[PDB]
Amino acid sequence: AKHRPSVVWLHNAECTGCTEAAIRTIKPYIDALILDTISLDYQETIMAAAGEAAEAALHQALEGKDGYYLVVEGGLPTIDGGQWGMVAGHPMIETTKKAAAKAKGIICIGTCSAYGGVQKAKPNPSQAKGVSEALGVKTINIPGCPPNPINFVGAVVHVLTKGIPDLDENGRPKLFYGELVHDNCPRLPHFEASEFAPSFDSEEAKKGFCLYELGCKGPVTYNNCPKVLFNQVNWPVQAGHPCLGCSEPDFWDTMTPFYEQG
Amino acid sequence: PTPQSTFTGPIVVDPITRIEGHLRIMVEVENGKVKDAWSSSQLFRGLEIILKGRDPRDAQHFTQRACGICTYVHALASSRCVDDAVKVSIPANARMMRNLVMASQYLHDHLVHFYHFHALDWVDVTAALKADPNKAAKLAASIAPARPGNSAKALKAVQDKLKAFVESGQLGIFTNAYFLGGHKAYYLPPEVDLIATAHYLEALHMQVKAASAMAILGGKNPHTQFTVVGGCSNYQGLTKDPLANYLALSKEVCQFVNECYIPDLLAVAGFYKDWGGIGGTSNYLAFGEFATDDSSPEKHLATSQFPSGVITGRDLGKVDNVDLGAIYEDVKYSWYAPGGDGKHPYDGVTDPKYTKLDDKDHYSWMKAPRYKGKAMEVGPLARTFIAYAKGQPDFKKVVDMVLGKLSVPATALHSTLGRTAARGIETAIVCANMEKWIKEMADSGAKDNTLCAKWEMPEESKGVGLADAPRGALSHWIRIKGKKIDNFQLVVPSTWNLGPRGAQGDKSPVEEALIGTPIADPKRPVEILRTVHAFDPCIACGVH
Ligand code: SF4
Ligand code: SF4
Ligand code: FCO
Ligand code: F3S
Ligand SMILES: [Mg+2]
Ligand code: NI
Repeated sequence: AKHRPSVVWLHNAECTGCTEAAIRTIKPYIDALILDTISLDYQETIMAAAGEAAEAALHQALEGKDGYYLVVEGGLPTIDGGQWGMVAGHPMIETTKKAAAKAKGIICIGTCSAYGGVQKAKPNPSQAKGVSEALGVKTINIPGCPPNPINFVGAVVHVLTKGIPDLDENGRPKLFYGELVHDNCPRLPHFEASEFAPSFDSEEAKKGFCLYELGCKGPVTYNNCPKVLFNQVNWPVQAGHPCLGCSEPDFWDTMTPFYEQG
Repeated sequence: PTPQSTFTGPIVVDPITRIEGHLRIMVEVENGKVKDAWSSSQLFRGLEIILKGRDPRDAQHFTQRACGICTYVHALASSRCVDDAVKVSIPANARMMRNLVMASQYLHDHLVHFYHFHALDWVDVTAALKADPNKAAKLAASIAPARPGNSAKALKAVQDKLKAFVESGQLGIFTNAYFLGGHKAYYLPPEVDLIATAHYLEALHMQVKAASAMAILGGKNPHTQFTVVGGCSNYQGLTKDPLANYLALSKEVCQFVNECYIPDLLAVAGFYKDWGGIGGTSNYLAFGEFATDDSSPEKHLATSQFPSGVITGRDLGKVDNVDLGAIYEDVKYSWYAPGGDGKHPYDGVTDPKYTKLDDKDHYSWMKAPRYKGKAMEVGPLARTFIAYAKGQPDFKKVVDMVLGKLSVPATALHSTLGRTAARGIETAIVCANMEKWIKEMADSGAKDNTLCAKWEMPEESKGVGLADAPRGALSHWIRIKGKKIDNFQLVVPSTWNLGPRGAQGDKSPVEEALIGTPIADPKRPVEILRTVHAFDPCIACGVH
């Protein structure tokens, strides 16, 4: 028996869409990943244990002699001593703090953990923060709402076997986030020729004209969506819908209104 | 005889695992039976607050992030909501496409729930390692359709992989499992454990395919991106090659449903027949789904192929029409400000106010939705009772089939066993309808590819969007003022099922269902999980 690296996965202020994204991996599939590559030692969505049993699985993982890597999904609600987001009677901020302290590395899966995400959007009633900000620690950011499993699993494999990947100014691996959505968009020749859909009902839309006038944020968003696709079949612009900018920090406020450019 | 201890005292389970989100369950137990219960949601985000003052067109993209498990459904409810507010009727192709994406969501969501969320409450994975792979193959060849995945060779390979994993000492997601070392509440023969475990792993591959199918129409999964005000954006989704690949993927997923999910479900239900007397509630609500006329909320309610309705006091003889004006939410026992009780969602108020953990006066981030004073169970069991009661042909045939196979009366469906069976029943029915629904849209889209209607933003207006999501009756409600969001309220299936007590102090469905739960082992209270998991909890949904 070859020992497999321990992974602890925490869920904070999140919609579980990042967990769902992750399990869409096909290189390898999730079963192979967790049976052959890593030891996924805590994961509320799929783990067998509950309550005190689950809390004890976490503690055992955190005290493991070989150490562990930390995955964090979701932002940290900080209002009222972190009490608006709790697990096992403890503020999310407290548990994430304790787990980060000894982690070999921290991967933030999704725009929520990376940057604060949907709950952080104005007026931010829960005082939600991204992990790096709330804890004061360096994170490897895998953003998108949710990120492609290709990006998350690729980063995880890379960190286990090669080291910390080259990151851009926002903490994102250049391997996946180095290029604009816009630069790999098949509608680009339409954009260049100023061939735009004015509405979704228009003949221009039916003809697959560029979606810039309908609010597309591809020109200001770093992600690999048109190059790798999602689910082996599609991406939003191919489905005739503008990019929302969902891999950019605070996109909820910087990219809105979604159907405009102002 | 259902195992049960003599335990008297409190039991808290936090976290409730294998659900979406953050749930604490507290119960009082006497003589090994639950005598009181509290359902305590542990996270608040405040999407309704965030939406205030924003572009109504933006709502769907925020609200979709209520949940990534029931991804899509909130984007659809918001789109329906805003369509209704601007008074636009969507083109026929858009209704069809939006409904197929919902169908694809049901298939993905239910399959993952049964295997990856629920099964570990009933299946002892480590006992699968005690099985003879050959006896197990023999058993599978007699309780299920013939298939290579069920061969002695395939089952031995599963067992070998599990054996190597367990003997490694790193149990991963099975660390501290309630079934480790055996458990009195786990009844299945080792052979059934092995069959179910093999399918659990196959299901991990099959859900990828279910999501690919969904993404052909939805642009991606999780979090679709094809709906717009006035219809849909995905012209390519009406064309021949993608629809043929959509059909093929759906057929593979439905073969797995028919070959694995339903037979596993029925085998489990067969061994846990006592759970047909545990965890029942009395009132059921559905807004219906899969409508032939989605021009208005009233039309949706009327023409949903999975029908809408209201059953009270378990009376299948009296299905009432849905009164959308009778819906309101209480906050008495919730972490919100004083004076917010009895609000219709158009007048909804979200003023968060936390107190302390396990304050019996305020113990959940969920509001308490009520219908004329009454709590309402929503979801597959609600849809099943309503469709059955109305004599919906597919539901009548499948329900009676299940009742015939299990040898139980229809009254045994008001239970945790019933709740679990119902989820499988509607999955088979969605599967039986896919080819007809795809043909309808292919045929229609090929004659004319109109997918989005023209519309204008009104200065002041209101609208409601209804959907029956996988977990049940979902509604989004908007007040528009100055062309902006003045109020946007979500009332979500899990809010109905798992919220706290209403203003009368009356327990919610889940809290009521928990009363009388037997606890064989207070150290490892799997019976609480069984009932809670049966409702398919989604806490990010219920609280938003
Ligand atoms: S990044 Fe998006 S998909 Fe991921 S947890 Fe946050 S809201 Fe959900
Ligand atoms: S649709 Fe968006 S990403 Fe594509 S060319 Fe136009 S603006 Fe760029
Ligand atoms: N299904 C689902 Fe999610 C919940 N509860 C929604 O809507
Ligand atoms: S919305 Fe997000 S998933 Fe890709 S196309 Fe735009 S970055
Ligand atoms: Mg609400
Ligand atoms: Ni949900």
